[PDB]
Amino acid sequence: IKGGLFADIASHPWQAAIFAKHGERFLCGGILISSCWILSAAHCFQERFPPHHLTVILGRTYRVVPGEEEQKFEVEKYIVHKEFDDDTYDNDIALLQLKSDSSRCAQESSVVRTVCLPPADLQLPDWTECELSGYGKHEALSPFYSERLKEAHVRLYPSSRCTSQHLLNRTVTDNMLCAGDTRNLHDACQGDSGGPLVCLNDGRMTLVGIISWGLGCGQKDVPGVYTKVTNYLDWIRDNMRP
Amino acid sequence: TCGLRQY
Repeated sequence: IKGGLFADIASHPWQAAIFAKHGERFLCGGILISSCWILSAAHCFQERFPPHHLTVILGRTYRVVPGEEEQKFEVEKYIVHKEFDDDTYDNDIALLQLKSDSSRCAQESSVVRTVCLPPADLQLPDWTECELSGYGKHEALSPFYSERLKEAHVRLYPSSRCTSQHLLNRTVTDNMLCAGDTRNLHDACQGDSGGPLVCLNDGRMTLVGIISWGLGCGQKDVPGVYTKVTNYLDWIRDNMRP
Repeated sequence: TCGLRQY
């Protein structure tokens, strides 16, 4: 997270940390949507690691220092969107299934809890303030991820300002949403991918976007791009299979 | 339930 503040996992209990066997390596963030399912970004799985190489940790404030109430899980399998475009990042969404001995995997605690999925017809006013989280880099030129979870607060940009012309001619589809700091500017950064962009909707933090991509981290007037989740509700459902 | 956090 570029800008922002250091946070406690209890303020974002749906944040998952995904590791890949190297010896472990921090891969991306994730979002707990159900007891055994977590959402993430399709671009995180380009290297095509077998499920048994992935570990999902829940309830951890520090990236590599074990929390007292954390829950580690093996990955049963994962589903990357069939139409994910490796060049434009369109359809950047994946589903990961947790391994367990029953139909229940993660258990609720003060440090582990699900975000609410958005209503299919969710529409927020321009500039709504939302927040995000992740263990990613603090700056684009940084060679290290964060030692501790961080949070940032951004505002949803108008669709009119979420275009190729605005993103230096980088391709922007209807499956994407822009959000940024309207003013150390806050922004997502490398390593935060797959994490959540959530907004308060009727007293509950609701998932609005999956941290996808951006140009650098925190450049004035250049918003971050996120996978537009409302467009994937039917896909989430059809794909949540045992 | 969902979306609740340590406030």
